[PDB]
Amino acid sequence: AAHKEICAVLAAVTEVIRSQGGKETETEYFAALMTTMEAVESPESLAAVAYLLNLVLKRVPSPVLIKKFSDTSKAFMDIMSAQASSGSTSVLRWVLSCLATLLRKQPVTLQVYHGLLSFTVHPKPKIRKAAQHGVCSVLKGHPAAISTAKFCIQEIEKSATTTLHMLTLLKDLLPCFPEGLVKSCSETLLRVMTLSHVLVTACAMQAFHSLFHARPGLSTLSAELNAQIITALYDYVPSENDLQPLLAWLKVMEKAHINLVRLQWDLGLGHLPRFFGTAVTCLLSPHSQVLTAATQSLKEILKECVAPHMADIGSVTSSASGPAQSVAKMFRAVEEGLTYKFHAAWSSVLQLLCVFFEACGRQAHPVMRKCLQSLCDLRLSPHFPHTAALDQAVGAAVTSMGPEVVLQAVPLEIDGSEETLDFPRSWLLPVIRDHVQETRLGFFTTYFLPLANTLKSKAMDLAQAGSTVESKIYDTLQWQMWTLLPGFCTRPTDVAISFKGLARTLGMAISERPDLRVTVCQALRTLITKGCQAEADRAEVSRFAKNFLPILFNLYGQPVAPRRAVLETIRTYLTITDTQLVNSLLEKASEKVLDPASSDFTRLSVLDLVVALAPCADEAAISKLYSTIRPYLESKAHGVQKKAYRVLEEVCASPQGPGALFVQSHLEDLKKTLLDSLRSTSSPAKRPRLKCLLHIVRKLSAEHKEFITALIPEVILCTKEVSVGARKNAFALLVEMGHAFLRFGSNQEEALQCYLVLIYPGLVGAVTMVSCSILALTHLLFEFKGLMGTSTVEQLLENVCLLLASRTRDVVKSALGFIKVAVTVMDVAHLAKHVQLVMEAIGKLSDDMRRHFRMKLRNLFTKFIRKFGFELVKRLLPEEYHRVLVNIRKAEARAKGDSIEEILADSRQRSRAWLKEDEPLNFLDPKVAQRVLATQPGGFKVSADGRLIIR
Amino acid sequence: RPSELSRMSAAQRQQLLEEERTRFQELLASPAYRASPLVAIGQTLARQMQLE
Amino acid sequence: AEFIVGGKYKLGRKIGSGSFGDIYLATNITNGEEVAVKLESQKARHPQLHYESKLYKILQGGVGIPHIRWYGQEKDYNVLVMDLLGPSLEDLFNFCSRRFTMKTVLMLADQMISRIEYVHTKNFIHRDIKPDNFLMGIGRHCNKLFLIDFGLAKKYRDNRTRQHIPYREDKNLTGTARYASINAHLGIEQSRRDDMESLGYVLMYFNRTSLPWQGLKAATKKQKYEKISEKKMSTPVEVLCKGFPAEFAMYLNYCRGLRFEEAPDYMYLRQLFRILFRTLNHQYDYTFDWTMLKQKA
Amino acid sequence: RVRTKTVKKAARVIIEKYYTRLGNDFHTNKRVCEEIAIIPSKKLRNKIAGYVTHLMKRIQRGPVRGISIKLQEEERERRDN
RNA sequence: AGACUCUGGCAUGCUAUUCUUAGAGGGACAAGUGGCGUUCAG
Repeated sequence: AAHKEICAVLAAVTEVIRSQGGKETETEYFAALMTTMEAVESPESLAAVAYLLNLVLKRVPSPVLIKKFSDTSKAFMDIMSAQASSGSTSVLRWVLSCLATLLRKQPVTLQVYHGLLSFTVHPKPKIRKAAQHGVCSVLKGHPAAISTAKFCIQEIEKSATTTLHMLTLLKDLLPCFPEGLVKSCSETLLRVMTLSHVLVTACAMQAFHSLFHARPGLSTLSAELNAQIITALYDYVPSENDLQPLLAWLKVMEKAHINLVRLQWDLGLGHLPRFFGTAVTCLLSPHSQVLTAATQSLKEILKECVAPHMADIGSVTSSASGPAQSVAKMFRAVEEGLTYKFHAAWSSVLQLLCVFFEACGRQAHPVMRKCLQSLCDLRLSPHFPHTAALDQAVGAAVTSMGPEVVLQAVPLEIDGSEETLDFPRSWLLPVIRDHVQETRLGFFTTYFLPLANTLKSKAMDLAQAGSTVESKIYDTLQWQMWTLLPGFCTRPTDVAISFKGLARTLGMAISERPDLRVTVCQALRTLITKGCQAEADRAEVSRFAKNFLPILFNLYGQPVAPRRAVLETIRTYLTITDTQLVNSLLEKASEKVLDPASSDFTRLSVLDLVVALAPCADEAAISKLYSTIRPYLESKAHGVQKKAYRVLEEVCASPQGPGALFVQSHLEDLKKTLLDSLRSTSSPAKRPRLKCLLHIVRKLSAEHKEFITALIPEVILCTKEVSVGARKNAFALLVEMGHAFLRFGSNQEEALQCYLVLIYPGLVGAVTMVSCSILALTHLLFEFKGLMGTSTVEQLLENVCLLLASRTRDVVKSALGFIKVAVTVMDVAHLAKHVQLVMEAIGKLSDDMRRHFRMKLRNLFTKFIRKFGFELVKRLLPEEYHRVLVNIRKAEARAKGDSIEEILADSRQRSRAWLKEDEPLNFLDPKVAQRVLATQPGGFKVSADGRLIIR
Repeated sequence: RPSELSRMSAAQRQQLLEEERTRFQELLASPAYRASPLVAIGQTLARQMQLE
Repeated sequence: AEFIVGGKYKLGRKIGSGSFGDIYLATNITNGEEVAVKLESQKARHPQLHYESKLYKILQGGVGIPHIRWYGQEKDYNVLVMDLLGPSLEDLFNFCSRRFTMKTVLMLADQMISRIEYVHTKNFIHRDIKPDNFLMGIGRHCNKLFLIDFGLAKKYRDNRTRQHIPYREDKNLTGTARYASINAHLGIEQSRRDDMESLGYVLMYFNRTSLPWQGLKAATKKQKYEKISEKKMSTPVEVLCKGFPAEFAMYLNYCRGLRFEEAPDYMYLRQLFRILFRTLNHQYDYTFDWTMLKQKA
Repeated sequence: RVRTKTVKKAARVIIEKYYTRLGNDFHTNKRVCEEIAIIPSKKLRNKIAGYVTHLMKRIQRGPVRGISIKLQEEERERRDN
């Protein structure tokens, strides 16, 4: 009862009692309480003053401590000797703690440190733990490290349960030791590793983990010492499958290798192949946890210790000498880790090979090919579960190099005329499509142009030959290798010289080859989206853009086709081109629109081209186009007005450039035109127009309040427009006009009050515009939450209560939405004044309105029960609602890969293997793993016409 | 004159927009709606609903 | 609604603050009778409400003690709910524009003598006697005084072995120093003698309507209490009741000279008070100053 | 929007029956759903066409060996009758 | 925090028919794009 009090020693003694006499701190308290410390052994009085001394002693009387450190050392030392002769715990524990504080703050000091250190082996846990933590705080808060290291060495050599205790000391204190003492400590630690006791082994592996995890400097640990302790630690490797000490052995060897690489990288990479070979051998253990740990450790070493030095190492071949030869050796180890003897870790081995590819491939490709051929052979097994992982690995290797080196290693056997129909390496084309990102385009030209052309010719020739089965297969093939162009267009290294060889080919393939067009368009977009980083590349793209523009315009403007992908390609492709030919094509498109001999579909297509060309032109062409399009805002055709408003939105969309200059030059003209064309705007044309108004609200000057207050009713009636996009644009425009009035005055709250009283009268007139203004206030209440002033919100809420009595369902629904938003937003302390009125208006709603709007009333009652008492809501509702309430309360009681067959699916254990028995099974054959599997081998009513019946 | 805007014609949309714009202009030019806006709104709503 | 105590009492508004809690009003939802609420926080500096419950259930039956209604623990608090009572004596002191008459103070003196008789026959001391601590009844209890707030109460005698708490010096001033005793000021263990010395102090507070050490200011609380102490020894007994009957003076002299283990004759004090009451020719008609200003309105 | 069990079941069986005669876009799929299936509901016809279009845009991105062996298996079944 | 049933906007189309009709047939299926996504559900 009296420890939890604020006045107790728990809180206030730590704060205000340290200020002794008004100034913190004075040891005159301690200088007066020597008389209790001497010749008095009363329990619970020495312990309490020792507790207070320990608590107050941390508040830095440091020069006084340096002065009377001799007096304190003698006093607490005689206390130590007397209490050791007597044998108490609490007084001894807090005198250990306060001596620890004194030694942390500050010849005889070595004696005090020895006296503090000698009580670690004291058998009582409270004494031992306090002494250990005090020694750790003193050393980490050093000239005394040699003495305590020698003390730990002699204490180990003297001794069996205390061995674990100063091993805990070693675990907590190894980083703060000198190098020779670290060497002697590790020699003694391996001496106690000569014993077969398990707990000492686990604790001293934890000591190694704490030693290597802290990443010590050169003074604490040298590289030669790290290499020696790494070579010494190889002698234990407990058996194969112990999984408690093998985990620690792998972890400390990982940390030691990381520290060795951090000190001297070449020696660390030189010592890595032995550890990688032992890890690959340890991957044959039947335990899954050690397999995951070995995979994670080798992945960490590959990512942090192997990857960043490969620019220094360079390319490795079969005749490497330095660290490159070590990289080749540990690659040889991970390649040997792919044989038939594993057959259960192939998921982990393939994942680690995948990160190996990603880290290593660009310099390790000359030796990389045999592993690629072997893993290609592994997919030829009848039943493979790691097909997705194998495809990820092949994609990682392709991402490392590209298809040229891979096809040198594993060639495609679809080169022209084949005999059978079962392509064994057909997964390579999806892999190449999914994972080519850093290749050269010239290889794509010189390999995939003639091969795909010959396969397309063969497909067509077999199509006229009657065989419609093989022709479809070859057409799907040529489609698949024509989808590699977006992959090749990701980040090419020679797109400044190889794009000249594909311009006319891509033009004809987008002109008279529809079956590729979308992908071709995507390829163009993909290229642009990440390929115009350099300037010569963008110059080449413009130099062929001047030819590609008529082709794309004629493709989009033709009658019927993937017009929308062509339009997106045109949009980006015109954002990356020069302005003069944009002006020329804008003039030609204006000529085509103004030509009366054009059809309506052609006119709309050229208007879409005008929309695309509008933001990319200069200010004079934009002004001329705006003058041409300005009479079209009153056209009776909804499509023409929609395209006109889209043009006006697109020219106002650019925040900088000729569009912004045109807006600044023609703001008054645009304002009077948009105010004049407000009366004759069609329903689809509301959707872009608001956005255009949006684009002229963001940069509107202070002398424009009349324009906004004239636009307001249109924006509200568009918040209840038919189109969801128009409603979204109107809500965004209301928010943006609210933001625009936050810039015209000094007081934000008064400006928001003005904006609200400019939109308030909509609660007065017709029913649909009343619901319009309720929805507008509902949207605005969620955005400017406290800024209008909650009391005004309360008044608005009261008004909504009157609108809760409306006959029309739309007004009631909008009022319920406003009530939900108000409950969410404004404060519960101000809700509690207004719960009764709003929920009384809820209560006398109707029978029909209550029955129809049961979801919203249920959610509102749930929110009110969450925010207030359940008994209050029960008291103020009428009878029937109470039923729903208890259900709500019961509710609150209850609240506390790409194959055909896999896609067409009706949607200890992993170590199992199946042999197969043909020639006799030669286990020593390099191609034996193909015959060792990892998985188990092996409705409607048709009518008389034959058509199926679906119901 | 249906309340739902999705089922009713665009000419009547224009007529309703013009009528509500004129009503907004008249209510904004009214001296009663210059000193106590929300009080006048509450009185008008109370009158309109006691009519109903 | 927002909070229900006991399952059948609905809480109302605050009426005051106790020594170890806050005082609220509540209405019973079953029958409609009105009760008073003492609420305290379950984690605080003084968890003494269960001792208060024990002292209230000890003091039941006799006159001048409100009857116990309920006690319990409510989700962050401990709440003890009692019968409703009226204002304290200081509220009537404020309402009467700071003036008391001879008849009214002898009514109050007889009532507090009876209260002190009851509490020392129930083997407990108060140690925080003040006009705020004595409440007035309601309804037919409108002529009966009531004693509350056993928070600072303690045991002063044993039922079996007839032994007092042993005397020992240096006791902190638990109650208020406006009516604390000289023995309470020094640190002498408080007994019944200090209790009716505090009764004499509140009596002279009611008579003189002011204290010479009221509103005294010093360096700190301890210095204030000490200064009040030596100016209390510096004040003669007879000068405190100049122009007044000597009954109060020799009452103070009698209660000052009482020993520790003695048993005072309270019948003697009641006899002397009623002799003075009948020699000034008044009758027990219960017509108090607050009552007559209610009928005057 | 979510898709019911009968739509995906009928789509899977219609793939397994007539993958050969299908197309790649919503037009050809709704046409072959008109001329292959009875499908009295136009709503369910649009749903089945959309989901078989989703199946098409999923499955020609896979390896061609499975689709190829499906073609000669379907050709063998058709030639058998 | 309704994956229940039916269903509207547009037809210068068929039916006695571009302005009024009332039967049928179309049209919308998340169909297309870009990001986030277990790379598939969303």
